[PDB]
Amino acid sequence: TLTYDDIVGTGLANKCPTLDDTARGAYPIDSSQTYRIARLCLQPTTFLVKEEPKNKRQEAEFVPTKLVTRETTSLDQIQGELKVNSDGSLTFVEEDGIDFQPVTVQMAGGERIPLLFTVK
Amino acid sequence: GLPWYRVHTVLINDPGRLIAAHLMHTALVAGWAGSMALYELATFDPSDPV
Ligand code: CLA
Ligand code: CLA
Ligand code: CLA
Ligand code: CLA
Ligand code: CLA
Ligand SMILES: CC1=C(/C=C/C(C)=C/C=C/C(C)=C/C=C/C=C(C)/C=C/C=C(C)/C=C/C2=C(C)CCCC2(C)C)C(C)(C)CCC1
Ligand SMILES: CC1=C(/C=C/C(C)=C/C=C/C(C)=C/C=C/C=C(C)/C=C/C=C(C)/C=C/C2=C(C)CCCC2(C)C)C(C)(C)CCC1
Ligand SMILES: [Ca+2]
Repeated sequence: TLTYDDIVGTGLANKCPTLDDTARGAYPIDSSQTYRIARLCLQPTTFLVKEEPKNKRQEAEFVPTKLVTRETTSLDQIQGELKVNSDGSLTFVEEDGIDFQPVTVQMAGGERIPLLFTVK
Repeated sequence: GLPWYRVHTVLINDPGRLIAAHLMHTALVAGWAGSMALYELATFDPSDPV
């Protein structure tokens, strides 16, 4: 573990935790014991912006973009119940947390594309 | 003295100022090139090469 001071200014704070190459096991679900997610976290790596095919509809694809803002992208502290379903499936239901971050990215032309990257 | 259309004859045998002259010329032609570019970059639309 590292203290606040051990992260400040490094950019590490905008990074969701990681598991080692080992941890590739499996977690059990009692299906008779409620479960929740104590901490969901999402860290962006790429932001692609589908381009408008001009008038000539020719099918459009997503294109990479430069992150004009900085390392403020990550969503963290997400939380909610991970209820087990009748059919034996699992559904997560978020309650609260830093569930959104305003991101701004530039493109080929120079156009800034602001979005509200979220999972509310 | 010299007619207007002859003012540049003042260099016919002054290798120094003749070089000074062609240097200024080259400067203008290089200058134009640089700035004519910027004009195109400020108005050219890359949105569609087709
Ligand atoms: C082998 C030696 C040599 C070399 C390499 C040159 C080279 C050049 N001479 Mg030149 N010259 C020489 C001997 C030489 N001369 C002799 C013995 C005489 C008789 C005295 C002349 C008389 C002469 C005249 C009368 C003229 C030239 C011009 C030119 C230039 C025409 C191209 C240009 O303008 O580029 C410009 C674009 C470039 C890409 C920039 C190149 C500049 C370089 C990189 C900087 C060099 C810095 C250095 C300290 C100064 C030396 C300059 C030159 C003497 C090498 C060119 C750089 C013409 C000129 O000066 O036009 C402006 C010109 O009118 N020369
Ligand atoms: C290779 C390029 C070149 C060069 C270096 C020269 C150089 C020279 N010419 Mg000349 N000349 C050229 C091409 C060139 N000429 C061409 C193509 C023509 C036919 C159109 C002439 C016709 C010509 C005549 C009829 C005479 C000269 C004369 C002279 C000498 C005196 C210049 C003078 O004082 O003008 C003075 C210049 C001004 C005060 C007036 C310029 C106004 C111009 C017309 C308006 C346009 C300006 C604009 C920026 C030009 C754009 C350049 C364009 C090519 C991109 C000088 C040695 C004179 C000489 O022999 O004296 C005894 C002379 O009588 N030239
Ligand atoms: C390649 C460009 C060039 C160069 C290197 C020279 C170089 C020279 N000229 Mg010259 N000249 C040029 C173009 C050029 N001229 C043009 C286009 C004209 C008018 C047609 C003249 C008219 C002229 C005269 C009448 C005389 C010279 C003379 C001379 C010599 C002495 C320097 C002098 O006092 O200049 C004089 C300075 C000027 C006339 C230059 C100013 C004019 C320009 C248009 C100003 C540009 C301002 C701005 C950047 C653009 C315009 C703004 C507009 C868009 C609103 C020198 C060798 C003298 C010489 O020794 O003769 C014996 C002389 O008497 N020139
Ligand atoms: C390799 C191509 C080339 C050549 C051969 C020349 C040659 C010449 N340039 Mg030039 N120039 C070039 C490319 C070239 N340029 C480029 C790419 C640029 C950047 C746009 C310039 C910009 C430039 C400037 C700013 C000036 C010159 C001038 C001159 C002349 C100086 C010698 C002289 O005193 O003539 C005496 C003058 C002539 C005999 C006039 C020639 C008539 C031309 C060919 C026709 C165009 C003018 C026309 C009659 C009227 C149109 C006017 C317009 C403004 C509406 C010479 C004829 C200078 C000038 O001419 O001032 C005296 C000058 O000021 N050039
Ligand atoms: C540092 C050196 C340098 C370099 C690398 C460039 C590079 C470039 N310039 Mg450039 N330029 C320079 C100096 C330089 N310039 C200087 C000093 C001037 C002022 C005179 C200019 C003025 C200039 C203009 C006005 C323009 C460029 C342009 C360009 C671009 C297009 C190149 C082109 O197609 O050329 C074309 C090359 C030729 C004209 C062919 C020359 C061959 C001649 C005809 C033969 C000469 C006779 C020869 C002596 C016979 C003996 C040969 C022997 C082997 C048999 C290119 C990026 C263009 C551009 O797109 O704008 C940015 C453009 O419009 N330049
Ligand atoms: C000094 C210096 C500098 C700066 C520089 C600069 C900024 C420059 C600019 C330059 C420029 C910016 C130039 C320009 C030029 C232009 C020109 C030279 C033009 C010309 C034109 C013409 C001549 C035209 C004509 C015509 C007309 C008008 C119409 C009819 C047709 C024709 C085409 C004929 C620096 C900082 C780098 C550093 C070092 C020092
Ligand atoms: C003072 C000083 C100095 C400096 C000096 C110098 C170096 C100057 C220069 C100057 C210069 C060098 C200037 C220039 C000018 C220019 C001009 C005046 C231009 C004009 C142009 C134009 C007008 C353009 C046009 C166009 C258009 C419109 C579009 C098309 C294209 C083109 C671009 C052509 C020093 C450093 C010593 C130090 C101290 C201070
Ligand atoms: Ca667009």
